[PDB]
Amino acid sequence: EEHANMQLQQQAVLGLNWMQDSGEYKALAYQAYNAAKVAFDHAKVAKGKKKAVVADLNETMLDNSPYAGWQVQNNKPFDGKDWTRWVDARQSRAVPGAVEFNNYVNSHNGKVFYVTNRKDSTEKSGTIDDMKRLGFNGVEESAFYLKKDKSAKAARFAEIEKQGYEIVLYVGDNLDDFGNTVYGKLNADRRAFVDQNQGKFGKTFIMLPNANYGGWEGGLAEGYFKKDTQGQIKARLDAVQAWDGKL
Amino acid sequence: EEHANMQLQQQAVLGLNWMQDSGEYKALAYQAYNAAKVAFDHAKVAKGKKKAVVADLNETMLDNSPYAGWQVQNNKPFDGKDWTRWVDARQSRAVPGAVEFNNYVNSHNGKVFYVTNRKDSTEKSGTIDDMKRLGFNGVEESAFYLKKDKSAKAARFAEIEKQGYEIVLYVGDNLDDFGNTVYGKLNADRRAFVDQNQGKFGKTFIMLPNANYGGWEGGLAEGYFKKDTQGQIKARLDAVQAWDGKL
Ligand SMILES: Nc1ncnc2c1ncn2[C@@H]1O[C@H](CO)[C@@H](OP(=O)(O)O)[C@H]1O
Ligand SMILES: Nc1ncnc2c1ncn2[C@@H]1O[C@H](CO)[C@@H](OP(=O)(O)O)[C@H]1O
Ligand SMILES: [Mg+2]
Ligand SMILES: [Mg+2]
Repeated sequence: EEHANMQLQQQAVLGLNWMQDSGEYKALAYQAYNAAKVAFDHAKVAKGKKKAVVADLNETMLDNSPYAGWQVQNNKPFDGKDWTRWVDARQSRAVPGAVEFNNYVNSHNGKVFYVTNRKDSTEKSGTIDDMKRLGFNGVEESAFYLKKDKSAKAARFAEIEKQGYEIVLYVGDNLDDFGNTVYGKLNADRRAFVDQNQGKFGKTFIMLPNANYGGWEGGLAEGYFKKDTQGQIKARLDAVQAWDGKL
Repeated sequence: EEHANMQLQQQAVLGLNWMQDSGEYKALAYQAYNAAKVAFDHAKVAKGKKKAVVADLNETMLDNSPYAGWQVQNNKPFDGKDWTRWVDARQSRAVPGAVEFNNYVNSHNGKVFYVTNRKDSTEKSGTIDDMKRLGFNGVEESAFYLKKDKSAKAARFAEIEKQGYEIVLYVGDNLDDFGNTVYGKLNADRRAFVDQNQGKFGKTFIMLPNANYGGWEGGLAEGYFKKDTQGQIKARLDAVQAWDGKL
């Protein structure tokens, strides 16, 4: 149904306005990257280890909001085939503060590795071209751990550690950018993970804001991503906590 | 039109799900307050001055998401008269990390002052009752600078400084919580203010995320808050930046 597709995407409009237009979103990005620099500078690693920073790309270092905008304007729910075309369009922007932090790490005895679920086989060329144009240093192919078979990221973090690096901090907009412990889990377990790690945020886990999509969307209901459009609309509306209007 | 009221509030649903349900939102709250503690501990003030922290309430220290949820469920655009009833309902929650940071400041040679546009005359009693119940220390009436005549906050910051305090940091979800320089201005000027203060975020300006409302909403278009419901919907949709779908 086209009506359902329209309602689903209309539900993203206000958060998209916030991410695209507000100074507040920019301030949060700068806040995150300012905190990240402090954590990096403070970090000490084991003897023999090299300092690594792990960074997610989409909505962490790369700004894909125009794809979301296209979804809104065309009543288009997410489709990986449309996403691939977006990547190939080479119109990605940079999240504020990301290039500076990236380049600072790489010039101060660290290395940023990009652990990202952009696809290695079909989305790598556009990703690298955009990042070069955007001013990121260190974007040789060896810095990238793009998605091959698995969306969960922990195995790639381990690959990095096997190369002689100690990861001093992680940057992301999705809790699954910090490990696998709540990958595919509902929001109750994900909030619990955050509580169990309260002191790490702004130190070793650096958060960027993303009100448009993510593991929290799937976390709204068991089997959310398997539901049809109407089912997803209902899951979102059912998750809403509302005042009863009484005193 | 009821159809317009419904569309306007439907546009807030996804960002509301994110704020209410996601671990990511909690992580951002903890990140902000972890950073705030570091800044407070580092702060030095002029001889003779007492250390003050200025904090906004709504969506900074107090969580009002159930009011937004009620708006969604009842197709109700914002109305200060409904808001007053919400305050009186005494169902406010605390933003994660806020009580701990508040109480830490107040027990470590500082004072948090609440500079908030909850209304002094009609909304003070519910505000204080909720904050007491939520566990905030230092919520005597003298800590509060609630709205009387003016929504712009700088004059109240000055009142605090005249009492012998030096403000060491500001906490908020709205750029207008940091001063008056972009109060009532459009988002271009507000983003410019953020850029001009890039290094302060996460240090002396502490940001909390709010994808549901704020000065950025009014900032979407000249005279936004004066427009009717259809006009506001059009302003939001017109602000959207969209990929053209081409390569
Ligand atoms: N609406 C959306 N739904 C799922 N993924 C999206 C998305 N918008 C952007 N993405 C990105 O596509 C990859 C696979 O999930 C992820 O890459 P990252 O690991 O973040 O670099 C998404 O964020
Ligand atoms: N949807 C909304 N629109 C305007 N204000 C809202 C709002 N939801 C909550 N508020 C709050 O009402 C006061 C006046 O603007 C502000 O208080 P604070 O200065 O943030 O404590 C709003 O955030
Ligand atoms: Mg991401
Ligand atoms: Mg506020």
